[PDB]
Amino acid sequence: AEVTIEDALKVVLRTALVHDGLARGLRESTKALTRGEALLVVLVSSVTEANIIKLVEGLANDPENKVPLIKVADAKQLGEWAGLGKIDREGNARKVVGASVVVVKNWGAETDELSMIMEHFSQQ
Amino acid sequence: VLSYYKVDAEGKVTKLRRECSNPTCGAGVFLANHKDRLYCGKCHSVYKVNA
Amino acid sequence: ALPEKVIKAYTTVGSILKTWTHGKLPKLFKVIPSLRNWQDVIYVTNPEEWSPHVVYEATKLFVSNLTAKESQKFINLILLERFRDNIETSEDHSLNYHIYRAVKKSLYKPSAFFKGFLFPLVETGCNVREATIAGSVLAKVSVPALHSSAALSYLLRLPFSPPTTVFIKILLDKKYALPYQTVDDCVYYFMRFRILDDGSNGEDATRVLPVIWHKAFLTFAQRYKNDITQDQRDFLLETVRQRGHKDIGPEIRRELLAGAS
Repeated sequence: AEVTIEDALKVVLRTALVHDGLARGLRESTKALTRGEALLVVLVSSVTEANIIKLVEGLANDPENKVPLIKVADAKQLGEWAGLGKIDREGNARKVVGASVVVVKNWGAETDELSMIMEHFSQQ
Repeated sequence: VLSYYKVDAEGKVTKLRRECSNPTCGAGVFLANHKDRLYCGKCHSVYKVNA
Repeated sequence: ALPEKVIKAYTTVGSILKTWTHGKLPKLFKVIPSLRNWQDVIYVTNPEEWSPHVVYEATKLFVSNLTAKESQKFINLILLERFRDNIETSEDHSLNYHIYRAVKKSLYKPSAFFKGFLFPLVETGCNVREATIAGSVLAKVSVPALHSSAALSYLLRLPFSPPTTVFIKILLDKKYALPYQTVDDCVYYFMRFRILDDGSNGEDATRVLPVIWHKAFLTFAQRYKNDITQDQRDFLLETVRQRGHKDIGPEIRRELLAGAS
């Protein structure tokens, strides 16, 4: 945690929140998942119903391009990795409630944090 | 409120109660339950068929 | 691209649109905003002579389908002029109820609203009636933090007027924990209204200040007493002790003494 990894998704969800491409839901994450122009699409697979698990296994791992795997679970902290907070650290007093699994189109951030856990860690 | 993504395995999304064909938009969702009167979502190419 | 079509069928349609009762504006009207050249197509249908139902279904169609750059041109060319004409031509100079709709139906994405309506309005020809009506417009609809702080700072980069002070008060009614640069824009705004030595700051601090400044600065003193630094507290108290209200002034002083950290 005190090293230069894991903190891309913390900030790429700020630089990619600028372009408002966060297709977040059951049916309507497929909006940005009808094409592979999304790049770093986080996912979880553990609540109920066993459906979007099977959807993520096929939209993430189709035989064509766009094949990452960034499984990381526990979506109720993924709001904390998202940008719900307008923190100003001691100022927040705000909507603390959840901001769950994203589909990241239009990155906004450029090779500094992203190549750490995507390129250096996931794809060889 | 949907649990209708029983999908084909490994891994692509090809859907029973087949989808729509139109360049106007994505057209990657179902065309499902109809009863003496149809309603094909979006604005692709009408589709006045029987149920 | 700079071509078009032959018809010239929207004169026949637009003649029908002047007598339109209610419902859904027709299918030939539903295909205008899809074009790149929607601007010249809609001007055939005589937009200045509509009924408010055509205004509702139309504005609902145009705002929710054009891009923010295109809705910027739509609001900037038409709805601003239709707004000021609805103020000026009406003999009560007030808003109709049926002009009490589609407009803040259109506000739920405030980016094209601010680029189209608010930013030309408060910088050109803003007055007390547009601050009362539009002041009632800003508070009732959803707005995130970035548009409120950015448009608020754009209000703070203006000279003094009570109509601007109304919009400043409305944005201070939302009570958001602002980023510190917006806070410093508020402090650096309200500091310059006291009478300084040296020279002149410049003429806006020596004029009389209405009750709306004490109400907005009162609201900032209420909510934002625990988020400003101590030097900002002392400087705003220095502003209060020179330019305070007879009734609101000592209450602003008491709320600034009530703050901490």
